[PDB]
Amino acid sequence: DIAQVQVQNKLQLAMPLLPQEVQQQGVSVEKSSSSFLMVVGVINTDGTMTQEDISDYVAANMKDAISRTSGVGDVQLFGSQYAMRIWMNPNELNKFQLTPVDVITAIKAQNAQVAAGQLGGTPPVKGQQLNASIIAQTRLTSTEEFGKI
Amino acid sequence: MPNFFIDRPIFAWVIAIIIMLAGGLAILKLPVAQYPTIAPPAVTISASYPGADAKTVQDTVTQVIEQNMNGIDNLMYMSSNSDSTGTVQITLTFESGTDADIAQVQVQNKLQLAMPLLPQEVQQQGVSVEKSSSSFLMVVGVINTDGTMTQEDISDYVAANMKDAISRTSGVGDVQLFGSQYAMRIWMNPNELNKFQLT
Amino acid sequence: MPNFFIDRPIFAWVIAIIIMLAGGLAILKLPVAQYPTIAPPAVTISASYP
Amino acid sequence: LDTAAAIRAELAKMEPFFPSGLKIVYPYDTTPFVKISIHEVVKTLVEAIILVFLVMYLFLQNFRATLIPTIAVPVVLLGTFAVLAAFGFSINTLTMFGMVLAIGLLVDDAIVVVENVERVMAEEGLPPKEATRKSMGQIQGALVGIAMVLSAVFVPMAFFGGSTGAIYRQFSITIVSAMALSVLVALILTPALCATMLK
Amino acid sequence: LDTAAAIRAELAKMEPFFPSGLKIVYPYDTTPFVKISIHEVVKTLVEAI
Amino acid sequence: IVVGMAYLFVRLPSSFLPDEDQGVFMTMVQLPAGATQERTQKVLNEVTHYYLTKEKNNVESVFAVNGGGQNTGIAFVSLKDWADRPGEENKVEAITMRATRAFSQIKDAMVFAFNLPAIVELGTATGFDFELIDQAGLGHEKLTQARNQLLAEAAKHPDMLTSVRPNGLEDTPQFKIDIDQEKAQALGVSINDINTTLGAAWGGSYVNDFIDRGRVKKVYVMSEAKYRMLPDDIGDWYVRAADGQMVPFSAFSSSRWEYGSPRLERYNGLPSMEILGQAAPGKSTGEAMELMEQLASKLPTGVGYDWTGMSYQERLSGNQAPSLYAISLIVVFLCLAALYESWSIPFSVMLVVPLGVIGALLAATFRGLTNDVYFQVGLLTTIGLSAKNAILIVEFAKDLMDKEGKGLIEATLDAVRMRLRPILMTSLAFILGVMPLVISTGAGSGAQNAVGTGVMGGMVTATVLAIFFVPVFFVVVRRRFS
Amino acid sequence: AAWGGSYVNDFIDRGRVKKVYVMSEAKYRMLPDDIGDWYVRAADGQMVPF
Repeated sequence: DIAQVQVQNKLQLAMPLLPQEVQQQGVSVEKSSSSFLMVVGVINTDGTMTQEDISDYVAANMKDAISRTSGVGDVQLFGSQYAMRIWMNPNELNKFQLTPVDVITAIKAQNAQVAAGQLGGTPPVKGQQLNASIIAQTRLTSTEEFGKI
Repeated sequence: MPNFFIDRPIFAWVIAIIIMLAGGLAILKLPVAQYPTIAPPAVTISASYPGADAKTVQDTVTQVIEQNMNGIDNLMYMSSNSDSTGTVQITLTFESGTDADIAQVQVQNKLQLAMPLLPQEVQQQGVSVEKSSSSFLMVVGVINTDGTMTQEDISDYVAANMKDAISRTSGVGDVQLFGSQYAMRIWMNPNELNKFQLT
Repeated sequence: MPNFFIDRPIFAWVIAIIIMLAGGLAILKLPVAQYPTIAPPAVTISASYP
Repeated sequence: LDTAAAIRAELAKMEPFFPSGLKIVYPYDTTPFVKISIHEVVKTLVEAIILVFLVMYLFLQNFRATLIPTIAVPVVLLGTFAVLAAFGFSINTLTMFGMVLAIGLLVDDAIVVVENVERVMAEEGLPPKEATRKSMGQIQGALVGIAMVLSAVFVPMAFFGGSTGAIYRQFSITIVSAMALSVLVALILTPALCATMLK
Repeated sequence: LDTAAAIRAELAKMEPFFPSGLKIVYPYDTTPFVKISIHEVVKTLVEAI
Repeated sequence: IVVGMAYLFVRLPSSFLPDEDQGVFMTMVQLPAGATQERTQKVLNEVTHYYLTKEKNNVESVFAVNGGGQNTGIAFVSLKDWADRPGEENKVEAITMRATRAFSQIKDAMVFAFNLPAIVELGTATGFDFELIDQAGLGHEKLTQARNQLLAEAAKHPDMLTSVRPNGLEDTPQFKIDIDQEKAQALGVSINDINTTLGAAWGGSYVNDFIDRGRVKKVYVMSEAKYRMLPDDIGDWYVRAADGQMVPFSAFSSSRWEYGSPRLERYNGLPSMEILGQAAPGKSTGEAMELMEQLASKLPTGVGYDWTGMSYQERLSGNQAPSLYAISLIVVFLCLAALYESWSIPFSVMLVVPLGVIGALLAATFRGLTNDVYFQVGLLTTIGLSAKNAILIVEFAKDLMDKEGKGLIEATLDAVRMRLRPILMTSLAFILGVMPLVISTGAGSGAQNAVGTGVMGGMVTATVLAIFFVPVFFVVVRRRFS
Repeated sequence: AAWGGSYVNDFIDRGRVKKVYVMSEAKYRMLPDDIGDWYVRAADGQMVPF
């Protein structure tokens, strides 16, 4: 335990020195054996779901819950959790005269979750009878939503 | 071994007196509680996204903490509350008799695996990892008899003279202030902002 | 201490039975591994620059 | 109580430098409760000692013969606290109640020790010093086996029940300690006192 | 074995809520080995008796 | 006596630790939605008015704390000294009851008054804590509906389940502001400007720190109260375009109402909803649990379930502790067989146990008390004491048999008179000794009673029964086995 | 971003937060000459090849 702790203490002595991309992708400190205990394979008999689908499911329903169990020091997933993939097209980007930077920024602008306070929160004027939170821009949820950005 | 002590009384007297002295000492140094520590360890992480709503809070702070929460020793269960007041409270419970210190440490280690994933507003407002009981020990009220200072003034004073010093004392896992420390408040006026054309 | 237990058999029986109960318990709670933790502790830090 | 006692320490360093009108109040204090709990247990302990002394003097009509079990009470009780410190137990409610219960299983051993010698003297007229040899040599194995079986009824309760069972352990150890101590005293102090004090 | 025994516990809470076609398999299990090891020792113990 | 003992044992209710008057108690105040701070304050003031006016003789100080959030409230009530509150009519058991009865009146305010569950967070009694899981991508609506289904079906079985309710909050109205991006770009305003203005005006913003009298504090920017209390006020705000023109919010933002939860709950990562509830006054927490697990199976696909807190207790008593009792009994029998050097003779000692349990049970039942920890340690204490009392008699008799050669029919009664006086001494002395415990009035009295009654009754009965039973217990065992 | 992909921000898929990666399609990052297929926007408004 301590032998992991001191390590992470000294790690976060240089976290702000790491690139922003690395910090976002996040580091990870573990204390595990180099040998696997057991491997739990998940297959599809109906042929309905491909390996990426299965990997997503076992990443979003199984891995996150199994790994929480004590004694389990490191679960290496044999796949990848789902992620919204934007496959750019340079020809059409140059056609409309756009850079990947414009796309990035457009995503960070139109796909965000903003804090927008409450209708008559604290403090209020005397005699207020209405107090409700306010919703503004929320995250996006589907392919189509990123489609019409 | 009777008839040996029966022949030598003062010996038995010495044993008994030594015993009474040992007990006499051990009744001074020994801590006086109501019951032993029976409740399971409960490490709690707390954050606050200022001016946010429940889903905004959960989807951008809570969920991004829960996923990075794994590979932690003797974890029983994790329950997280996401409030519309802009607040996350995740209470991890550990096995009975588990080393509390380590059980807090591993938690914070896994927390700072996703700190740069938190919003800038949250990081600035700062998260907080504690290891405390859900029941209050004692509550120290501070009042004003002269009528000179209002509750916000009193709260400021006890936040800037008392809370910060009391909480440093060992054994005290979490001091919940019943007020708010002073802060420079800028109360904007949209009419005059638009008048001079300012955002 | 032979001829004392030799004169009182049930006493020895009590000792032995207590022993067997202790072992009977300690075979339930005791963890069943292959070998003890022999490998040295290995803390690993991992990062990824995409 | 260490914490709530350190609170007043860290707080009395602020009281003088307080502004005009600040008064501290305590609207919630779950500390004097444990105080007037443990105190109210010590009270019943003392009262039990007194009443035991009264029954003793009611039967064995000697003012020095009734001192023997009386003396043998704090000896066994104090010594328990010592063992409770040597295992890591605290002077909580459960422990104290364990003592109050241990009273009877102390005074039983004591009374057997004294009264058997008394009887032997009233039926054989042997000089106390010899009568007590011939008596301890008659009740020794009885007392020891009694220790074994009583410890046998109390010990297994220390296991295990988790949260709820911790209390059962608090009682078990506190009681068995006082048992073995009561019997050790029953072979060391009580025979010696029943040899040098009895009329 | 506590870990690999807790795995099936945390896993049987997912089996019912699985989609149409998902089947779990165990292609690597260094757990029944220790089982039919210690068992095969107890066996020789009895036989020795 | 054995039969009646069993009957009194299964008829007697179960408990853990008694609620002790701690001189202080709490009062919870929950309001609807959204319920402004003013309403909560009014309710808290009604409460304080009650505790200060309708109960001056007992209540000393009410530290009421409005906060977190607007619709919640909590009062820490302190009482006067125990010696200044005589009788049951002044203890917390009556104060809290009377108070909550008086709080039944209050409209649109779930106000309750309750006493501290013994110690810290050891409130591992009083019902259960069922948790409902979103084991799939169902969302929040269908989870609310499923929880509604469970809470609806659970009110149709009031014969083994009660007080079925959620613990969190119900959906409240919310204000959605649709920022039309196209119009925002067309008018030439920056989206960052929009979101920043909105969040800073309506939600405040941590700018940077400042120094107040040597101590660093914060600087928050936030609209004044007047311009953030009503929906139309959204229009009062203007953001600066790229050119230099100020643009109203109504120009690009389309506002509307909606519905959202104010306390989202998650369990083990997955979305969840907490459901509280008690067991029926007659049934056990276990059967309530089983019923709940059968009702939650009738729920739509994807909604799982799990037990937490005082439901992850866990296991089992009384359903395992009798094994502790059993093995202890076995061990005792062993040591007894060791002392007596017989497999039969110790039975004469073993049969003395029910002679004391029958006293504890009678005492506990004829006082409204309950089988708790104190009662059980007092029980073990009782059986140990009685065991001692018997053991000394049988040992004396067997000494009279194996040293002199006296037959049982003489050696027994000869030894009993050699043992009668000390038995009576120890007995009477210990009975009077625990009298202060059973007599205890106020301040930790529930505990001293729970320890006192069972012990005294058990001791009396054991010492008035074994004194006639043990001499018979021996001769029956001795004859039958030789 | 084109050749190595980029972690932009997160999004919500069926209640669970996941990532959003931007990255060129496969066809335009397989060969060296494809470097030339990319254009960046200058300060004036003209697109410039790599």
